[PDB]
Amino acid sequence: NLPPNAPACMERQLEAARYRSDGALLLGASSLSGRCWAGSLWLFKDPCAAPNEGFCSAGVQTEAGVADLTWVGERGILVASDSGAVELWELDENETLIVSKFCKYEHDDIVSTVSVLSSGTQAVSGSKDICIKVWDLAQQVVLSSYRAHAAQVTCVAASPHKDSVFLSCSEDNRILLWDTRCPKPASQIGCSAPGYLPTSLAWHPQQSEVFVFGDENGTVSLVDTKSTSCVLSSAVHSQCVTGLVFSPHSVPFLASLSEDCSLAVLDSSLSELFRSQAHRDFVRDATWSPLNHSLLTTVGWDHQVVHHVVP
Amino acid sequence: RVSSGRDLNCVPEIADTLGAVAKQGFDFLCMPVFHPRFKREFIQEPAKNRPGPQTRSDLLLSGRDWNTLIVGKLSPWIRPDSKVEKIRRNSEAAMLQELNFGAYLGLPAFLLPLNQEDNTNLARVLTNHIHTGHHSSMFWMRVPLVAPEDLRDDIIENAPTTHTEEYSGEEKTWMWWHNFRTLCDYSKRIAVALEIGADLPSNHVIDRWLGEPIKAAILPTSIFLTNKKGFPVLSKMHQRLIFRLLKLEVQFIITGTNHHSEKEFCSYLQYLEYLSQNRPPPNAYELFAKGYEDYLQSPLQPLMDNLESQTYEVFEKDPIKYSQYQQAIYKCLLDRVPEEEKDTNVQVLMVLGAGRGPLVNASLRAAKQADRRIKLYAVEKNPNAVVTLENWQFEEWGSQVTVVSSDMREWVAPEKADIIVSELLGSFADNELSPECLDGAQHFLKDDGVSIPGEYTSFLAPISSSKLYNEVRACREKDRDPEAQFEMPYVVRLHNFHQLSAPQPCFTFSHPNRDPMIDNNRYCTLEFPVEVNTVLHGFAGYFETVLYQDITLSIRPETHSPGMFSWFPILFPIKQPITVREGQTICVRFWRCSNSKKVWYEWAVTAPVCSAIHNPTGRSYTIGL
Ligand SMILES: Nc1nc2cc(C[C@@H]3CC[C@@]4(O)[C@@H]3C[C@@H](n3cc(F)c5c(N)ncnc53)[C@@H]4O)cc(F)c2cc1F
Repeated sequence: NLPPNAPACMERQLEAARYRSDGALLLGASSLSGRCWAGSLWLFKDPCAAPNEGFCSAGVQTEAGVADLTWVGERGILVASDSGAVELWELDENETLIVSKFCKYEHDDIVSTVSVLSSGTQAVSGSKDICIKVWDLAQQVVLSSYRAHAAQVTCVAASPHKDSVFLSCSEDNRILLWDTRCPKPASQIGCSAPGYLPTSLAWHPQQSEVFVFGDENGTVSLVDTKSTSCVLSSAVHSQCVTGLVFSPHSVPFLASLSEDCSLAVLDSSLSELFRSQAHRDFVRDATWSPLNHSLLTTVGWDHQVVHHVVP
Repeated sequence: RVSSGRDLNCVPEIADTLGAVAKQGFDFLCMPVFHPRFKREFIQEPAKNRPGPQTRSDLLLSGRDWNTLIVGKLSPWIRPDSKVEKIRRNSEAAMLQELNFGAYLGLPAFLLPLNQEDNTNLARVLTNHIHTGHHSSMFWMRVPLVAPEDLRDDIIENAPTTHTEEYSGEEKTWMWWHNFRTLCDYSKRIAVALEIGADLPSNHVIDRWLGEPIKAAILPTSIFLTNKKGFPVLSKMHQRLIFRLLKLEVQFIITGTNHHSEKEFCSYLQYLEYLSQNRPPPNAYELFAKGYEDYLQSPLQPLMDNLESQTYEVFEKDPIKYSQYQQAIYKCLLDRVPEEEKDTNVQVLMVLGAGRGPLVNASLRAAKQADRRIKLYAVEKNPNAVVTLENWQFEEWGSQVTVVSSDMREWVAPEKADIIVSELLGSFADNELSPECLDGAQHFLKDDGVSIPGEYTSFLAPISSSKLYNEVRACREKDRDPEAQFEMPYVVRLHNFHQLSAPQPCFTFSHPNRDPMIDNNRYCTLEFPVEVNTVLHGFAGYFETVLYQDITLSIRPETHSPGMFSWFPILFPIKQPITVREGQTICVRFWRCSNSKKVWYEWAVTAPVCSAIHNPTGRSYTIGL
């Protein structure tokens, strides 16, 4: 038996997978092919039940496809839609239904990336319209609209504990370090050589000045904001690095997602420890379990929810 | 009315989205044929063997809906000029797959972006797609007036925006288009989809797109301002570009989400329809020129060929032309015979090339206005035109007009003429052989005799038109030289073009020719200063003529006769386009050559670079004697 309001069929192409502090798994699916080209939001209190529709906790269908997803506290869900709107969907008191809070069409093109800031009251969004908007989740409006890049914004990542600091990368070969406290917030950083276009961004959960980025060639690089010159880099994948996620350990492990249908686990020196080719399609999002820190759940366009045992 | 389209990068239900945009008033819809995020793999496994379908079915819309309402869109992830070999190879196969699917649906247009300098491999894949099967499908190249790198917010601390003036750097997007269309060998299937930014560039950057094949104008919702009532409007400078684009008859495309939440999506289109209705109405010339805009016509040869009845009817429906001819004879009669000789002296008028009798009737009205005695001689070589003159002579004119069915160069007049009237002029004045005809006719004109017209000068101006160059390039005919089309002039209402320099006088002729050794052969060197970066495609020809004293007729844009529409400008093209920089001078050499049987034009460019001598010995073009 499936919960009320939830659809009978889940969309084939899985884009997002995010674990909530209690252990509940949040899923973001999109219909990229076929007659209908919309998206859907799903919640699983039992992570092993996914991707089965009739074994979920809450379900709803959005008007357009889901490009990116992020947890807003414990009930709010921020959606990066193709319609050009940044949506917010709040979970009800019984946690059985997913109701819409706001749907504001501010971006002129597909919103490809979203990241909630340290406080949880503000959030940042990157779209194909080259713009980066700072949102106010309580007032449901845009505080600041920025056009610093020259091409489509690929990834936006809010710093772990700073409300003013956030990273942004685009197809214009620019990695910008932001600080809303500055008159000119953006700042161009990276390696000595321009190299290949940046695709993914990940802040270190312990070091507030260190971060990692993946390029379109499959290379993952360790960057320090102070040195502004790349110290360590390794060719992890054969194709574009989709995303990078850190484990909740005191000494964090780095999970690398790519279009080459493989997932890799790296240490502090970016050395390969674990590799899985279980996915038949593009690995889109990875999430570490808050209960079992050695467990990592990944989703792909092949409608698969694979739970990995990281040694 | 404005032919409009809606640009959307998100279509959940094709039947519901098309029905919604049609309700708003959009004539067409710019939408993706494949999902913009659905990245496809063609080489590496297991991503290569992805289960289908790859996109939505063609059965969702009728054949008519795909052929007229849907405009295709290339996926943003397709980058054929990427530095990564894997992305470069995958984008080539994805570009072919998307273009072939657009040809399968039979779409009237397909959008492809020009967002960077290097688009060589993108040009290679598109040119290969055009040469794979014969199709009429269009390809709109999405290129902005200002590059996104040149309009970005100055918010990067270590990388600030260039505040210094860069004349050539500001016109970088035109070079992206120019390089792309040159690589694609000027394909008529490739057009410009010009995107207009929030802040307009300098007037010279907007002037780079003059003479370019613009079929679409993209207007984002962000560029629209908001008035006191809440309706979306545009700035006075933005409106100027809309009126300029409306003249070229482009299709306006609206992109981006609605920022005016209080109003509907139709409010943006309502303002475009308002500007189309509040624009200056087409004048007597602008209404007549409709349909003939950039339409190439062969220059008339009335001496060699006998013209049709409908060709004379078009010549006759010009009131301004014959009103000036009437005033020219009216002024000449009073200057030749005074008030004391208004009944004892009769002036011998000779209409050389009478046609159907418009100058013959104008000579009769001029005599009634000046109150003077006249004796008309209506000379015409065309026997078909003589049938109309002889029927006019018997029914109305009477014994006053003497119809002569002979050539003016071979006719033996019984008496000498006081005034000789003619309309032998063409678009380039002497191109229809007016000097040669009057030189062999001035023997039967009295020693103090007057000629109407008595003087005429041709004018040349360098022009830039990639549209007209491609129109001449398509005029290739079998059983003749494959480059003969470039070595001949064309009478054309020049519309989508750019005048690079002010028209300068070329060849001048005066009648009667008092010279002891009359030579109609000419050689002229013209130096045109160019203050813009451009590409020379040809030379526009105009003419000025002095009928009598202050009474004149002109097709020169600076001194054009108001209401007159008999002659459209002439066009002398060049085999190869010449790149001209700012401050450079265009030097053209024009020759008027002739023998006993034919007269022709020869032309060559000598600066900034040298061109081949066009039409040597009259191999491609000749005006028979
Ligand atoms: N481009 C344009 N050209 C125009 C030309 C004309 C002159 C017409 C053309 C037909 C015609 O009857 C007449 C002139 C005649 N004609 C031509 C000769 F060389 C000739 C000659 N040698 N003897 C006797 N008559 C002759 C010729 O047969 C009339 C216009 F209204 C024109 C308007 C235009 F826009």
